[PDB]
Amino acid sequence: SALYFQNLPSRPANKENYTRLLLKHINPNNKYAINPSLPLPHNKLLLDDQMGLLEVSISRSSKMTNQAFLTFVTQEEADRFLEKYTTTALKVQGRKVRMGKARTNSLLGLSIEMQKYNLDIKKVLKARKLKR
Amino acid sequence: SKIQVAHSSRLANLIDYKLRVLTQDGRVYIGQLMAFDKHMNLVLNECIEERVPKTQLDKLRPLNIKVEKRVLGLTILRGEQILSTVVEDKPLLSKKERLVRDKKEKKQAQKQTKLRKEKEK
RNA sequence: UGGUAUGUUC
RNA sequence: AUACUUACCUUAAGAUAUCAGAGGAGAGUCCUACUGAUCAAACAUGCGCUUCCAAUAGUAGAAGGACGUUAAGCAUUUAUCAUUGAACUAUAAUUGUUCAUUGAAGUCAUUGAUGCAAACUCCUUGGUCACACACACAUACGGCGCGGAAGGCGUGUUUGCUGACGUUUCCAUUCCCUUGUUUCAAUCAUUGGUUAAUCCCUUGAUUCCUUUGGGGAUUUUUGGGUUAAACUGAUUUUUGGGGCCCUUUGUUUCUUCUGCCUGGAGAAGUUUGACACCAAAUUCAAAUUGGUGUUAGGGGAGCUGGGGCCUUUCAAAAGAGAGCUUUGUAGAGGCAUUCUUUUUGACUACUUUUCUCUAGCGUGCCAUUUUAGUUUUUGACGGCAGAUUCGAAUGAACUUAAGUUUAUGAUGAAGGUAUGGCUGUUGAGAUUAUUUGGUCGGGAUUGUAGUUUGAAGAUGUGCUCUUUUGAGCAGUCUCAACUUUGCUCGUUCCCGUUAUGGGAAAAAUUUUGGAAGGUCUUGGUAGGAACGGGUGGAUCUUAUAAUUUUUGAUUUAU
Repeated sequence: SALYFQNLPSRPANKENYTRLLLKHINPNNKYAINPSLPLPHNKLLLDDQMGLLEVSISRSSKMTNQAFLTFVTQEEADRFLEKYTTTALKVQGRKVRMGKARTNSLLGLSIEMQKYNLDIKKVLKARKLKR
Repeated sequence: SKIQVAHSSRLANLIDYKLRVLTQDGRVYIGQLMAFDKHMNLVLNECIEERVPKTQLDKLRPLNIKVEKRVLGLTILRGEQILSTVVEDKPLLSKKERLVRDKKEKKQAQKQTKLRKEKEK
């Protein structure tokens, strides 16, 4: 259950500050967005935000500096997201974002669906083939 | 406030910084220092003095706090009735620009001394 | 061994 | 501006980081371009470090405010006391109610003050940057672009607070282009490379002549030389086109002059100088005096400081040769010997009792051999199924073509290929039998026998100490250094010889420091070094722990 967010702001140098910024710009007056200096909980393979928004995922790779991904609880929260916005540009720092359903879901999505670990081993083997 | 005040700086190095100096009353003065002395008497450019009322103090005791701000401009505050000073905001121009400005001031002062030596002859 | 300021004449 | 009178005053000191050692000066003090360590400052420099740097694929938004509006928003709270008169509740300096004379100050503010809450508008700040509108991640995110702002850590150089004046019979001493940028196209000139003609030196090859050797031509094969017909990279003169900017608001803001939107320009100068402006009395203008501010930005050649990589050379440390049997020397360390008696403490064996894996064979336990079984491996390999594919090379089918499937399918590569599995081979991990072996008595109680220490005798070679069974040295044992003789293993080379020895390097190679060269990146480029101060500003100590900050009457409590 991963969503590809495109045309996002490029360079905040810290990752958790961009996480606070994104959880502030999804919904105002959030519990974790109104109070800074709060330790961000990590979810390994805990609900972090309302409207099913579980966590985000960014990277510093040079090919996708702008765009990033987000993951939810299930497909119903993503359908509620796209039924609540319904082709409407949600506002961030200066620009208009665009959301879509990614062609490959998150690894945390695999952790949710398979526990209702082989794909992590396949990704390690693909990384071993690419680094050779 | 993510300013990252210098870790080994003193009052000669904190000059022209937008200080937020606290007093014994709590009447916080915000402004740029431009001079000090042995008794820590601070001149303050574009200074504002902020307080909290007595009715707001009940809400402050364990949110929004409506502070009372008065504008003093360029004042000169004594070092007796002050408690602590911090650095709130960085100045406009940077360290390299202040270095170039100080080199221009040194060259202008040397030119003024050469003009005084020329007028003395 | 001196400094600051002021008033006249050239 | 000179000359003179008058009014006030004529100065708190000492010092410039700390610790240890050596030397000098007549316990104490001073100095060392004296040595090691810590700390501070400055300049460079690097740490896959820490935080931030605003859409333009729109008409937004982040931070701080409004001493801005709606807003006289909504909900609450106050707007003086005393004497007396006509009634009066009444412990007050008649407090309370209605009216008044008089007496002292008498915040304005009630459109006031506090709390609450939303919307709109406007100000200051930025990289409003270079590529792309992209399928990454449990070791949670390729932080491996050009920078800027703030900070941390680490390394190198200089100095021990810093700046002006004078002297040095001290060193020093550069320039060039540009004053909107970038891109594309056309033309001249220059430099570097490739192809052939007039060609030339050497050479692989071809052909002809001639005396073994050589000469003529081609391949200008190979490298170089002359010239420039053709091609390519870079710079420059001019023109034209496209994109952006002109807020540069005094239309580039270094200055002056001319001049500009059918354009973006031209000329001159630049730190003992020049430019612009303010203030004044001299009764227009003009001139004089005192001050203020500017003299800039980018790129390039030369020089220099520093950071990183590679190469050459020197010095040092391991490798180097080591391990062993024999001799001499001598260093260190430990104690010399044996029997008997007593059984002081210990150890072994045997006797009695109790308890324990089963009191004993076997069973069981321990090692592990993979000989075998069971089991496991993000184990590996190969293949099957989704299509096993790809180097779309070729053939065939569906098909205009593309694309799909299949073969030539091991000719080479991708573990299998799966985001479900499976097949077979191999090793390793655990268990049991076995190739096999060890083990089957231990703990508590009682007494005896044997060995050694506590003690007594006889002893054992001599010196020192000593009451002595006595302690140290010659004595003896063990180990390390030199030294020699042969064996074995061994880095490289040679030789007897490829068993193995002999000789040499006592090497190839790794690290550190120093000398030199090349490449990548950054800063600076006109002042610097020494000395002198009845020099100036900073830092420390004492006056100064007493009314002026800094050695306390600001947690509002009896």
